[PDB]
Amino acid sequence: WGYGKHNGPEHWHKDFPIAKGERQSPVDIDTHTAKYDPSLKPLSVSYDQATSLRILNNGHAFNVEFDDSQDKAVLKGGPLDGTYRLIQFHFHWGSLDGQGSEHTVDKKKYAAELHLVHWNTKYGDFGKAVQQPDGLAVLGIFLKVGSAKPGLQKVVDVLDSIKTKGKSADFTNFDPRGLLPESLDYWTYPGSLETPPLLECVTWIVLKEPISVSSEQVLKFRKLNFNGEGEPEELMVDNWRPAQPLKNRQIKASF
Ligand SMILES: [Zn+2]
Repeated sequence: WGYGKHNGPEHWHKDFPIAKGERQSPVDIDTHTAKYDPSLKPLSVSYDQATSLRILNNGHAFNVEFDDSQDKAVLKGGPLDGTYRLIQFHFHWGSLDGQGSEHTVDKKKYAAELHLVHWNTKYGDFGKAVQQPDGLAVLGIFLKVGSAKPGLQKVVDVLDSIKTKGKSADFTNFDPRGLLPESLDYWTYPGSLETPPLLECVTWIVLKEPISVSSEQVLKFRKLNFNGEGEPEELMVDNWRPAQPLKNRQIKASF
């Protein structure tokens, strides 16, 4: 599976039949249809004690990994029940500034999209969590092109070392707090993993407020390779999945 003509999202259902399931992600967030839900509590992000370990190129994106052996970086509150630990964060971006985001707002597409992956500690590990309806919590953040993002530069400066599939680099002391918008206003709905195996185990939390990154920041992303070292170069671009059918589900707003 990949993001090309022959192995793109339109092909994933052949190996992962859930691809045409009832709670697939991403989706288009229709802001006039979204329901303001007064019973929605504020989001609770505790990342001051976060421990990053490494960054890797898995062939479809780059993952910044965190030590999830203790409740060091967690998300709670909002529409969530219990504590969710931060495991990794990654992005989805386009070939141009005009596309890249997975989720869309009133059909508007952003340059990229930041996903912070968290798992429900009631289930013991990530592996067990992907087997549950409430096993994951993904915090989605939109990126627009404008001014540079100080907090993202450390990520950008190490991409050169993990250019090809399989590469990894020690990456400690990185604070995720540098990637959050000022407002924590969000939209929430029940969905799924955006990549195979596309398990319908996610509680999506998409922030209203996007973060801005400079054109040169985003440019560095576009220089990665899908392919492994010593293979024809396939730039890592357009690694985003098209919006899926809402199918009855309801998107609620904390605002
Ligand atoms: Zn993602």
